[PDB]
Amino acid sequence: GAQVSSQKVGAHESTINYTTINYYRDSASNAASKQDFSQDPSKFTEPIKDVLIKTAPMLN
Amino acid sequence: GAQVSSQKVGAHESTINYTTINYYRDSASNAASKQDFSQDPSKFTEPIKDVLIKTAPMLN
Amino acid sequence: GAQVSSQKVGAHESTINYTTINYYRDSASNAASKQDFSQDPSKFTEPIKDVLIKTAPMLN
Amino acid sequence: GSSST
Amino acid sequence: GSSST
Amino acid sequence: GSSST
Amino acid sequence: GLPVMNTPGSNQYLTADNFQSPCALPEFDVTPPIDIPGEVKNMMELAEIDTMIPFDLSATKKNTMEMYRVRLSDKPHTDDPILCLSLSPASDPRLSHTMLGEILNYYTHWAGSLKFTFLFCGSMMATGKLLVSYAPPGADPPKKRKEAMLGTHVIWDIGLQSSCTMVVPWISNTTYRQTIDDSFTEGGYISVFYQTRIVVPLSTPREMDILGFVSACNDFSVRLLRDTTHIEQKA
Amino acid sequence: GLPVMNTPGSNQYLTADNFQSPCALPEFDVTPPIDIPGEVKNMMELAEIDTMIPFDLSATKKNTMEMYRVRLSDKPHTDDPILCLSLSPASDPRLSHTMLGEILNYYTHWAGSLKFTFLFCGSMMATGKLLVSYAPPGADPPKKRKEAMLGTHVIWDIGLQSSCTMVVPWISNTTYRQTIDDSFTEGGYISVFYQTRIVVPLSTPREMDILGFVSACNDFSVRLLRDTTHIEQKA
Amino acid sequence: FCGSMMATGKLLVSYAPPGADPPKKRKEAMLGTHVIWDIGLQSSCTMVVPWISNTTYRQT
Amino acid sequence: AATSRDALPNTEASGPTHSKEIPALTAVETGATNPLVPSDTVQTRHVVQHRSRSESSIESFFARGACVTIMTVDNSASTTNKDKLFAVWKITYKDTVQLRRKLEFFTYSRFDMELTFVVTANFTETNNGHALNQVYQIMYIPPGAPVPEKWDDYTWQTSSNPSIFYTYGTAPARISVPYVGISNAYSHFYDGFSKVPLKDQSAALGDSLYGAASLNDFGILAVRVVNDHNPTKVTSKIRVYLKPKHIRVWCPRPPRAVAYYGPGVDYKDGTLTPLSTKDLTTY
Amino acid sequence: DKLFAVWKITYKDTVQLRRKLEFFTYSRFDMELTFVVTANFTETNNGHALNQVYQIMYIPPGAPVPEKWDDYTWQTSSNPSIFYTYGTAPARISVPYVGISNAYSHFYDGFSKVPLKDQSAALGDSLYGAASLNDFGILAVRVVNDHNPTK
Amino acid sequence: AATSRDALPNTEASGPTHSKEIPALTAVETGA
Amino acid sequence: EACGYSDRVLQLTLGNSTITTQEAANSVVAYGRWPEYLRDSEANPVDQPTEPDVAACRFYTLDTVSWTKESRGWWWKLPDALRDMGLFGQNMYYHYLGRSGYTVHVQCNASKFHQGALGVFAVPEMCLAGDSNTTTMHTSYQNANPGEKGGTFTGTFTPDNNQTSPARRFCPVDYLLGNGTLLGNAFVFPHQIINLRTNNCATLVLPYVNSLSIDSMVKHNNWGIAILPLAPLNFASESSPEIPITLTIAPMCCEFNGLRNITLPRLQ
Ligand SMILES: CCCCCCCCCCCCC/C=C\[C@H](O)[C@H](N)CO
Ligand SMILES: CCCCCCCCCCCCC/C=C\[C@H](O)[C@H](N)CO
Ligand SMILES: *C(=O)CCCCCCCCCCCCC
Ligand SMILES: *C(=O)CCCCCCCCCCCCC
Ligand SMILES: *C(=O)CCCCCCCCCCCCC
Repeated sequence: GAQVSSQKVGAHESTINYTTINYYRDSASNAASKQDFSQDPSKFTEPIKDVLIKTAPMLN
Repeated sequence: GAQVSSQKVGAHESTINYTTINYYRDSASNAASKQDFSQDPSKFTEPIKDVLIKTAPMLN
Repeated sequence: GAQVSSQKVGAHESTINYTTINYYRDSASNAASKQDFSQDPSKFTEPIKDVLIKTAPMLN
Repeated sequence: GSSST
Repeated sequence: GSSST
Repeated sequence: GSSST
Repeated sequence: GLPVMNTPGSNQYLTADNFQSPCALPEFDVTPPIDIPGEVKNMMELAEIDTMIPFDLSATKKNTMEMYRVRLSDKPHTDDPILCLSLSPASDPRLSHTMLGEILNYYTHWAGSLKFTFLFCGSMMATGKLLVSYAPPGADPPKKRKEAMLGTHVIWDIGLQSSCTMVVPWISNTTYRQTIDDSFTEGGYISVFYQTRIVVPLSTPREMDILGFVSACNDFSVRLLRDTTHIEQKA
Repeated sequence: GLPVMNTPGSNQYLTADNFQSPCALPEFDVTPPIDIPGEVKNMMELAEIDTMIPFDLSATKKNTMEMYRVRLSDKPHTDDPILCLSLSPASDPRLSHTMLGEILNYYTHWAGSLKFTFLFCGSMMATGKLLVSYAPPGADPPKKRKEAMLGTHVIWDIGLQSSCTMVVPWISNTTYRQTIDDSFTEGGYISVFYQTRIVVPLSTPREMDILGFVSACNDFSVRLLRDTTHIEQKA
Repeated sequence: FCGSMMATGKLLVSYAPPGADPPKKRKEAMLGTHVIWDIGLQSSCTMVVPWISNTTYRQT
Repeated sequence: AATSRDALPNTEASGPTHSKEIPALTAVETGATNPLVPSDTVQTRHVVQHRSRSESSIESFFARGACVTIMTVDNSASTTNKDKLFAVWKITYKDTVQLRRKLEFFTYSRFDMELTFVVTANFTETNNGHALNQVYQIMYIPPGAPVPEKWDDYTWQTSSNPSIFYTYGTAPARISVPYVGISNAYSHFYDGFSKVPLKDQSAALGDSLYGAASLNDFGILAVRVVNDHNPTKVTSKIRVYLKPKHIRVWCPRPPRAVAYYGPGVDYKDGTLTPLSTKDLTTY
Repeated sequence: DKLFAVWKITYKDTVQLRRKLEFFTYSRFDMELTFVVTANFTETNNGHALNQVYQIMYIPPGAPVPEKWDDYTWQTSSNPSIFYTYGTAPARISVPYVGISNAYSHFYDGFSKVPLKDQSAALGDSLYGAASLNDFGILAVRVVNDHNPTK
Repeated sequence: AATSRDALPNTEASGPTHSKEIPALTAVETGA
Repeated sequence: EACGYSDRVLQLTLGNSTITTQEAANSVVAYGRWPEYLRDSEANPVDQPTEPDVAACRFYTLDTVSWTKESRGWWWKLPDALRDMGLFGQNMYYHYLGRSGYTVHVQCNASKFHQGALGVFAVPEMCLAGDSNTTTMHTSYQNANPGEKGGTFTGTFTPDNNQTSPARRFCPVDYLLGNGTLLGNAFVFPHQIINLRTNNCATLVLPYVNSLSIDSMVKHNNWGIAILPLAPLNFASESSPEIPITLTIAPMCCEFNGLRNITLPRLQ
């Protein structure tokens, strides 16, 4: 049940990895993976009904 | 001898798993798996000799 | 995710090995491997534009 | 070795 | 056994 | 699983 | 030794933990199970069994057999309530001590549909139509048939099928309700009224009892285990 | 038992650690998520939204609605600044309280390009050309159009497209700047000037406001998490 | 609209099918069939009174 | 598939321009922010961007334990006008301010809760008399379960409530809690009441606090020294640290700008001037 | 007041590591910090103390520095802190390469400000060889325990 | 094979009714 | 479009109602989510919902307010502002539970010689601050819920000192957005600006937003509409200009659960 993932290596001395094993039945007991996703800001930065083309006049 | 099972993941950050190894000879020493079964209430809720059809008159 | 490397065995009692597993996501948390490289001193000892041939006159 | 439930 | 991400 | 250097 | 680093939580005793521990009686010859009738696998099975409601907790009737009896009579039609009850299964005093209520007091949260079944115990010669109501929360609690009709209800015709069931469907804002009186997670109102009236012929008792029962439906669940307030140990 | 040897760090509690720990409520029935609108995945998404700058923090205008209003008028052309601001997004008082500024105060280091957008709020009949400038650090901060012209700038013609944006490109010696006033990691100078002048016809207001907004570009990032100075709890 | 180009305005044009108090305040008229007219370059605005009747034909 | 630790976009080289394309002109009335990058308004070089947003992911932004309360207990002889001190705390993140402000950048959240307990003790009186090592019981009492009235009453049996028996001088205690909300997310703001005031009802009877939903949202921690008392007095404090693991957040909000004044969004007179003096044309 | 300590992180307060690092002009490395903690009684009274817990808070440049052993900053919602228990193993944490440059400069032949002519001398002044004033921030340490009768 | 952590049954949509099927009428004397 | 279509000229039609505009600045869909009915996978009350469709999902026009040089700002809550609007209000008070999305259309025209700018913000859970410095969280239901008249912002915090009979109302200070956070940051909420030289309206399409799939509409407001003068009204050289502001709002995809007798709230 071991999970093997790669570290993003910052200062250096191939891919360096690290190992994780969950010891408990409840996912709440688990540490945070920090393997998170990003998304585009659009729902907050461009919430307009008609798609904005930045080279175009915003008002037409 | 490792046993690998899945967690039912509640709040989220594929299947997340956890590992279990028994360290002792006596099953009494083991933790509880919590991998339990359910059953129908019938032996307590419908203990009657003739099967009940709920749309039908209970007395006929 | 285990990493297996060889020891350089000094005093003796085949290759003897040792095992390493990274426990953390951040490479900064890792121990030092000591598996380091060497380089030639030239950039400090022979920084001259024209390659030196030691049997030859250094000035010609 | 390993059991998987 | 092992997962590799 | 295992790396061997 | 293998290099290890002690983390927070080390050496604590959490009463809810789930760890292995050494056996004090190694190789003990355990007695096998036998197939004893009545095995239970989940507390909600017990919640699904009908148990009887102590509806009439008046000063003289409470803590006596009388608290279970709801008295009806053959009086002329009225739009006034036979009974009024809050849908607070773990905390309303009439529900909290039923088997459902009791199990709910070991948990913090409940959810799902419920059902109330009434049993008519008058004579065979007694006839009648009653209205059983459930008003989801948020308005004036029903005190007249007029209001109670507008909510979830069953009109019960008394006859050979002695009993009648009204299902209180899960209708809630939150995904789980609290097992205490709480306005945010309030459940609303159960009430019973005369639809027509109880009618008897001569030589017949003019008054009788109905009995009421509550149980959970198959979509009913509880969570967050807790100690109950229904038992204590002073000194 | 397995031979083990306790290492330094054993039994400490680092508030930034990331370990497993026993669950106090085993087998709890968790409520599922629902698709709530507006989910955020990274604080820099909020940094990319335009929020309005409190440019005029004069003694009478600060902590009032007026601090957001930059007053222009139709006076004859001058080479004197409408406004002057330091590119210190987390510490200059006019930037530090914007949403960008606020998020930056939870981090020690920032990097990347920024953009300032100005909104003209005079009447339709009002016309004008302005010069918006960014002078990277190291020289005399611009106080006259003459100097500001020599740096990064946009000449804004006022018209139907109400607003105009000047991008402050990431131009720095260090790979990340500090989120405090620091000479080594100074960012330089934002300023705005009249290019021609505001011209209005008769029957028109001769004075008006422009509003300004700041937000981060897609190449913008922060690092080294820290507590902010923008909130406290005395006693 | 026959005012000058400089004149602006928003009007509400209403149709209330029969049977209630005839509208005398915007409050009532809003609740029926209506068009909110913004005055501008498109000089005119149309409200369609849809056929809404109990009988198949009305009397003249 | 773009991850939090991926590098941000490269700057692409760009040259002179003279066209009808107008990136720089825009209109904020629309409600949108102009998505510009430096190559839209200046000449750029090609840069290979290595920087990432890894440390500002929602998880990384919150991945720290924060103090949310300090509980005081003692181990003294209970005597007719004063009993042995045990502590009771209603679980909340609003008694302190720093974690509260971070959470309130958002309207709603989901997370697993990690609670760490740091325990410290001291002697309060001069006598040279000693104490032996204390064990502490931290009992979680969920809404509805009986709250202890005395340090030693029946509720400390904990047959169903989770308790931690912590030994003094050992590693700080730690437990995890799942997302336990009765809603699909935790509400950092609730614009409403828990009761509707009805007309046929008295005002008192229909009344409730603005912005409060369940009265006892999450229950109580009750802490006691399990030891019997010493001749000498020892006082202890239990500092509680909360970390939100496995977190999700929705609907961003402007951060708290003036001092907190209670559990709601209320503010106090005298605290309403966060901004300092600075002249418009002064750098 | 009760004494808490504040230290500006540096390798230049002692001499041996400084001399080794200074064989070179620039460096990159991950930092391992180990903390050894020792206590003693200072006055004669036979009165005792109970086991102390220490809080080592890292305050990065910009975060509020504590003015009192017990003020709001010790909440640490975002700053990393170590709660160390007396008599346990010495505490230890790691730090990545956190420099704002591509390498740490052991020597910086320059100033953090250019003195301009149109500016006063005071206004353009800065220390020779110093770059960021608070290069790496502060460690603030306190005894978390309330006080004993004995010191 | 149904486990303790399995989800409970879905509510199925259902419409108006007018029949001889009488779910609501019953008889608790039976013990059920 | 070469057939005339413009970002500035729109027609909106819901039920028996149409809005036209010739000076829009596009329209906003909050968080990019259009309103929807509650899906089976997210459902919670099991009874058949009531969905009034065109009977309630239509444009209702509130009482027009007036913008002047002294205006500090206005606020409304949803669904509260619509509680007395035709069959939407009826459906709302007859049921325990209700959910709804909205098209909010703010209207304000003037002339090419006027100037001024209104920030129009839709805030999820717009909790506002109270008038007391002796008590917190004490704004009464009646004062929290003005119905269609809405409330207003003030430039000054002024604490209620009558402790005998407290006012129990909000005291929402404009630069603090009425909630202790700075107005300049309100732009992270879905918004538009009515800048009189540019546009004469704002249109916000709001999804149902909540930590629940459905809730008590009578106890809880999901959205707040805050309108504040970002740049003040001005015209020619008149000392006292005035222009009207009208709100027209339409419920969208609303559904109700838990039918009983009608709620009769204590509103005064
Ligand atoms: C033995 C220790 C057990 C400790 C158990 C704690 C269980 C309770 C968890 C409480 C969850 C609190 C979440 C934070 C606050 C809420 O987000 C907001 N005020 C709104 O819901
Ligand atoms: C809870 C403990 C956290 C401790 C965090 C320490 C973070 C700061 C690391 C400082 C890096 C110092 C590097 C050494 C010095 C520099 O090389 C030179 N003076 C020039 O840059
Ligand atoms: C998957 O995990 C199979 C491999 C097992 C590797 C060794 C596990 C190390 C000890 C874990 C003990 C179990 C924790 C409850
Ligand atoms: C099955 O268990 C084969 C794999 C062994 C995995 C490593 C076991 C970890 C240490 C267990 C020690 C034995 C406990 C008595
Ligand atoms: C690669 O690592 C696969 C083999 C796993 C071997 C056992 C790992 C021993 C325990 C590591 C625990 C995880 C540390 C976070």
